[PDB]
Amino acid sequence: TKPFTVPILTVEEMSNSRFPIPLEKLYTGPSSAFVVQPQNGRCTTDGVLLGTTQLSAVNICTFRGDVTHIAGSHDYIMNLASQNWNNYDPTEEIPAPLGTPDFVGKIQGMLTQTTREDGSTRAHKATVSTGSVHFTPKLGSVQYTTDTNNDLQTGQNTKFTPVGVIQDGNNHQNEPQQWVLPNYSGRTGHNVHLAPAVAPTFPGEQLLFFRSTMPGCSGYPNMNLDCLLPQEWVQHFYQEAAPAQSDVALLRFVNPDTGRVLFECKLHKSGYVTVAHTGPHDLVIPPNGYFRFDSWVNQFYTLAPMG
Amino acid sequence: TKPFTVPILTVEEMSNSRFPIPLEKLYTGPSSAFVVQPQNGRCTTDGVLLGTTQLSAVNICTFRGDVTHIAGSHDYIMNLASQNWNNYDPTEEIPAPLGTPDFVGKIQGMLTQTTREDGSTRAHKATVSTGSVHFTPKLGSVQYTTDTNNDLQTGQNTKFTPVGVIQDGNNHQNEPQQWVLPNYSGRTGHNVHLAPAVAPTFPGEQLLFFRSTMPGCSGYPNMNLDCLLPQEWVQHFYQEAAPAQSDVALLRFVNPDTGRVLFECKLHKSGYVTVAHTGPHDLVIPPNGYFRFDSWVNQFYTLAPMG
Ligand SMILES: C[C@@H]1O[C@@H](O[C@@H]2[C@@H](O[C@H]3O[C@H](CO)[C@H](O)[C@H](O)[C@H]3O)[C@@H](O)[C@@H](CO)O[C@H]2O)[C@@H](O)[C@H](O)[C@@H]1O
Ligand SMILES: C[C@@H]1O[C@@H](O[C@@H]2[C@@H](O[C@H]3O[C@H](CO)[C@H](O)[C@H](O)[C@H]3O)[C@@H](O)[C@@H](CO)O[C@H]2O)[C@@H](O)[C@H](O)[C@@H]1O
Repeated sequence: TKPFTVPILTVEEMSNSRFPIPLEKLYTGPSSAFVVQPQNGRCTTDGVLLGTTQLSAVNICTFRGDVTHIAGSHDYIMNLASQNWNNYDPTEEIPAPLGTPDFVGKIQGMLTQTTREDGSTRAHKATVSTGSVHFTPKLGSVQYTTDTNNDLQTGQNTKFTPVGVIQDGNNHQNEPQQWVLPNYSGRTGHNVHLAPAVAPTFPGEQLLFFRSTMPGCSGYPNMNLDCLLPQEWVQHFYQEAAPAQSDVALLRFVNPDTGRVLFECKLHKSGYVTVAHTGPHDLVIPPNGYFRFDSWVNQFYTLAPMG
Repeated sequence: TKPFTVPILTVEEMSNSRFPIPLEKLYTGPSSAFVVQPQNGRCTTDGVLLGTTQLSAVNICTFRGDVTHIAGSHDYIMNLASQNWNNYDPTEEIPAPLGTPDFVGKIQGMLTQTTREDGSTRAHKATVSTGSVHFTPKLGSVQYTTDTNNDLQTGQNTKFTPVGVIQDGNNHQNEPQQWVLPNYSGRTGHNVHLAPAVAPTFPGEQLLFFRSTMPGCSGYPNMNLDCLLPQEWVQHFYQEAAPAQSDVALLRFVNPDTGRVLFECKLHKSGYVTVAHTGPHDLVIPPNGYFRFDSWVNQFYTLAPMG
């Protein structure tokens, strides 16, 4: 049978699947108090993409299309196009355009556009609030608040490149809310075709998150961003498409230097990881360590307590 | 022997290896009038990374470190740290920090920083001119021109996220110059440990470039960006590390739908591609097509004319 495997990349050599930035560390903790249902970075070990997950690490949280000024403000409406600048098809059985951000927050970046006729270009700092009623990706439109009100032109390809997140008001780190999905269709209707919510079912286990620190652009934002799978893992499963021989793949985090294993964990065929541990914990790992698929096991396999 | 292969991704599903943006099209044309010696996106089919090439698609053209204001200006000096925020080692036998931009141009993006003590954050538009004498990556420092002169703090992690390129003066598209390497050490000394220059040696052949359109942020910039290998190809060869059985791997661009081949090309073990064609040409390809390694051939193999 097509042997299953995970890439041999180290945590720092990989990218976060929920925002275009590299992974930084591994984190585990209880999740019973949240609804863990991210839409980006979702894929079966079988290679089946889920939610709004797409292959490009750099295309996550980016938008493309054309814009029109909101008279009397420094705001603009962008009529979305697909990443390749083609028409966006709302008919597809997906939650929203692939790569759409999957959390409620204020993402700041830059809008850039070129005038086809003469090749003149321009850029403006802008922020898109995913918690806003005007955040309607699925319907084909999103809104930005910018610093300008006269330089962006109508009917010209425009792109939004994400940089980081901002926060307002006292009560620091109150936003963004990484575990709260935005309303892809606004008030027009509920979210559709979502990748399922995830939770550790085996007693004594907790989810293992691949963590990054989203850059902050203003205020006191909660910058923690946890994904269920590194972007390269999504890329790998997709191309390998190896058949899962059980519902659980046993992985060992090994140090290529010493050749020794640090801990083992469960990669569920559904596309998420759990370890045997109770309580929040920032994992200390050798910079050169990586994951290695060792064997398929039963869903009733008890993991060696994490260390 | 470990069978050699290239990823099954389509052009649009892949990323440019010289700037954090997706690939858009395939381009070929004469290169005898230029010095094709890019440092990013360089890797042997064997999996040996070259120049300033690193694995992360999102880390290309990004800088990390701390900054200090240049009194009397809106400029800042950044003392570089490695991508993981650790000390930058100038001793390494590399041209400059992995991921350093490899072309002379004015790259605009945003500097973001967080104050460790209270978690307050800030962001400012900034541009780094790689043709400036102050562009000294290899020495551990680069300079930015910004829109502020009082909000960035000293001794605080700061990151530069690239967005696009700008241009000044009449004579449009004069810059950037994608084939002109910047002086990594400034005037302190010549560039060192460069990946070799590349050129088609076989009569009737031209290099095959993987092209993207860098977003423009101001003026009339030449936005064309050609890399020798998709970033995922670099990632793939690195992990696969399959032994080259000849100096030339024959690839066929195939359409997974019709199952038919469009054209064939040469992937030199050194890490670049050539096709049989004379003159500039924007390749028209089926959106679902991809490359497939079919066989190792002699360096004297004549390619079927490209179509
Ligand atoms: C927490 C605080 O956030 C930033 O300040 C914002 C402020 O932004 C503007 O003013 C600052 C300093 O005067 C910089 O120039 C920014 O570039 C400006 O955009 C506004 O968003 C107001 C609205 O209440 O709140 C402040 O907190 C940041 O610049 C500060 O350094 C600091 O991190
Ligand atoms: C080619 C031209 O480039 C941009 O204009 C720049 C200009 O930028 C400022 O002014 C414009 C319009 O007044 C926008 O507000 C920008 O956001 C500003 O930064 C400067 O760089 C000057 C210096 O000569 O040159 C202009 O060409 C762009 O905004 C224009 O739309 C246009 O594409």
